[PDB]
Amino acid sequence: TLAAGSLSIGSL
Amino acid sequence: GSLSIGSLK
Amino acid sequence: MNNLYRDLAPVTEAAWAEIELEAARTFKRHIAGRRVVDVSDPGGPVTAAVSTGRLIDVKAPTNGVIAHLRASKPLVRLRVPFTLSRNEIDDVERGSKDSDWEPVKEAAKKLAFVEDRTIFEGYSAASIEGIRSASSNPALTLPEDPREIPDVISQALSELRLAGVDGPYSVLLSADVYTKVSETSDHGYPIREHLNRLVDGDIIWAPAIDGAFVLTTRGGDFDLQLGTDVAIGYASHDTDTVRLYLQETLTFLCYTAEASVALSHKL
Amino acid sequence: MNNLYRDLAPVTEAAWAEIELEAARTFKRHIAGRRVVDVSDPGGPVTAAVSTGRLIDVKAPTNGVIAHLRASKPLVRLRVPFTLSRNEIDDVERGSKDSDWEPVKEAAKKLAFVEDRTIFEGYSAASIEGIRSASSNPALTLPEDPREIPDVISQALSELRLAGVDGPYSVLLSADVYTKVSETSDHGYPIREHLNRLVDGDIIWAPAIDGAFVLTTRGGDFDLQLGTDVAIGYASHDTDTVRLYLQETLTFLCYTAEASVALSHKL
Amino acid sequence: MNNLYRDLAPVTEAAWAEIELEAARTFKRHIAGRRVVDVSDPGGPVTAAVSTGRLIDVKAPTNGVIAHLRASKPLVRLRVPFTLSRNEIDDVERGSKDSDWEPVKEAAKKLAFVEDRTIFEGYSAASIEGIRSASSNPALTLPEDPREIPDVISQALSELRLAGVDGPYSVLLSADVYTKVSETSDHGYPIREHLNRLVDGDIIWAPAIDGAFVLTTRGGDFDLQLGTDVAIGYASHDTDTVRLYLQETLTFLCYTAEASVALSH
Ligand code: NI
Ligand code: NI
Ligand code: NI
Ligand code: NI
Ligand code: NI
Ligand code: NI
Repeated sequence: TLAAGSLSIGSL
Repeated sequence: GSLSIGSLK
Repeated sequence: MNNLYRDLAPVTEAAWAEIELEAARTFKRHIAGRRVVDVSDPGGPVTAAVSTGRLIDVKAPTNGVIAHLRASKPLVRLRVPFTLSRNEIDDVERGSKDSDWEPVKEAAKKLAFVEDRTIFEGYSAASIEGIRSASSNPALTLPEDPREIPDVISQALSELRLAGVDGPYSVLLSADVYTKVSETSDHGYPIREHLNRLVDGDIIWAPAIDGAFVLTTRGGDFDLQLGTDVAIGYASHDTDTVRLYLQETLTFLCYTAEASVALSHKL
Repeated sequence: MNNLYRDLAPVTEAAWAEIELEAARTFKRHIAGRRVVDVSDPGGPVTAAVSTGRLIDVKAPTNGVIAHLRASKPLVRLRVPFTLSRNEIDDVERGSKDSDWEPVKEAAKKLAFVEDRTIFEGYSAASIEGIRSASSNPALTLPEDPREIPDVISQALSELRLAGVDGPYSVLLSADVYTKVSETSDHGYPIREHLNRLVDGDIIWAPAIDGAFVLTTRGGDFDLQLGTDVAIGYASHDTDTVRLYLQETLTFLCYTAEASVALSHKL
Repeated sequence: MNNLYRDLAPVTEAAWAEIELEAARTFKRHIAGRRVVDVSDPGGPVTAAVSTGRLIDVKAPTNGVIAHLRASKPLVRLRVPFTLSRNEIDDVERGSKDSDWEPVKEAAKKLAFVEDRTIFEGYSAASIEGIRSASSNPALTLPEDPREIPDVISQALSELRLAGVDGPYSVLLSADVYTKVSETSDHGYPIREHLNRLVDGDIIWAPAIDGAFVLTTRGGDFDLQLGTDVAIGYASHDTDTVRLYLQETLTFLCYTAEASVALSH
């Protein structure tokens, strides 16, 4: 929230 | 030495 | 701040949480390659190429010098913009849970489809060969009778085993083929139960691709090199709308040709 | 071992020491850019490109997606082979101090000249623009009267100062121009003493280049990105000769156009 | 925030660092007065005038009252706008070291030149006379033969010594005169070595001024009163460009007329 913002999906 | 090395100055 | 400039967007902390949650779970539902390929750690915004280790002959500078260029696979930055209503954003802090995040879901669906299409079908403009194009194993045709799908999957598995490829085998099905396998029953026996006994790995819902793929998940064959994973950035805004985007910088590399078997419908 | 395969070469440990010492001091004598540019630490044999941080327009995968390729500067591998007599190699262990290392010295002179020519004059085959080509400052012509060299150096220095460029300024002279400055005396007063009072940096002997250069050594303007520094590798051998080589993997980048002033002769 | 509104500019932390570094060193390269004048500590954004301590006759309020206005030199705010490409700004975070900061350097050169010409040539609109106009010592002419420059410097130095002026003497040369001194050699002997042996201070590269100046650096004669030193502020931006500016609030005061000697062509 109001920062970087990488949803960090990565390997699922 | 060894072959050569950068940053000579 | 960074290149996303999220701090400049008129978006509440509460709205940011819901927007990020929706994009995350929507992307996870439509994506299906990140479940079989090796997804690397984000290398950072500075990452721009992946060394392929090969040399490229180039004109020597003078006589007596043997010159070669180091080969590298470039990263592509994918950016899917979308526009949100500022009324829907401001409603979140006031307690609204029915805010219109459809632009977020469509951007997530579009970015997820572009990524899987790049992994499996290719992206020639970014020098990314697809898994289907690089598969050295004989491609197969999906049967007209869906009750014969276990037959074509069994022959695909044997192609992998006969190529010295090991590891847990997984099967990625398109949206239409996945729905057919789930509903089809040969004399009442569901054919998906037959497939689950044939696949030691998983049967993955892959709506972005077409046809089917049978590959190995042993690791080291399919490499999704991430420079920057999917994130939400800010572009511009007025008194009524905000223009955001999903951004991602990556490349795909296929190291083992015989590690996959492609399947398509009869044309 | 490594890609150099040094352990397979029929070269005594004593001979290796003499070969490595000679190549090291010979390369340092002919080299001059590594004394004014920023030479990085060796990134390793995997290094294949240097990110320039810039984006390149590329065809989008589908509508609604904005795709860009990540620009990067490729590394070039320079490899200068040479052949040694096995009698000269075996003489080292027997107490010989006059073994013929001239092929070693010639390879060092060649690799040093290729590198400095790449930094200052360019290497289009490796996408490396020279400092002379990138110099946005007005180039100057060396006078016919060597006693007027302080005039052209003074104007070159003022061009750097008028461009907002700071830092200790250094002057690189070609082999012919350096010899001229060392011998020329205006009414008995040596012109090199005049130049030494004008240059806060150093007057560098640069035999590989032609003409002269006046640049700043403040740092951050000229970047010699090393992937693999100079090394001696083994290629092949018979009962009479050994084929070795001087190898180096690098690229050059010029970040500040106004940070240099190029000088040349007239035709 | 402050009046700069830097937090509102779409500029990454990495880009801000390179932009500030480039503006700082470029301004320092073109500046040449702050090396001979007394530069004060920044008094703050509230600073608006410098007390000259003198009184001004003014109409009395009533009979029996003697009224005087307190004279003071006002501060002037110099603001040099420039525009940067957002592609060049966003390239920094991606690893770019060749981003186009030429608008930054051009604004730095312009602001530096305005300051030096204000100190040495004057700025009548801001009640700033300048060193050249206030110099009570006899002005000199630079010779046509550059080998005669030591003659005119020796006379300028003698004028300062004959005026009771002490302190390390320094010589500020324009871009053309500085290049001439660096290249000219009388019978091979460089004239700069002759000048360095006459100047106990320094010979300063002053590209903004025209001609030359020989002054003292003892202190207390030339005062550059800073209210706000050079800073980078944010004005506006779109999807392609950001319009920034170099800002400075200062005034100059010359307290000793005989402390300088001006030279021209
Ligand atoms: Ni070749
Ligand atoms: Ni509620
Ligand atoms: Ni000459
Ligand atoms: Ni051989
Ligand atoms: Ni009165
Ligand atoms: Ni007043």
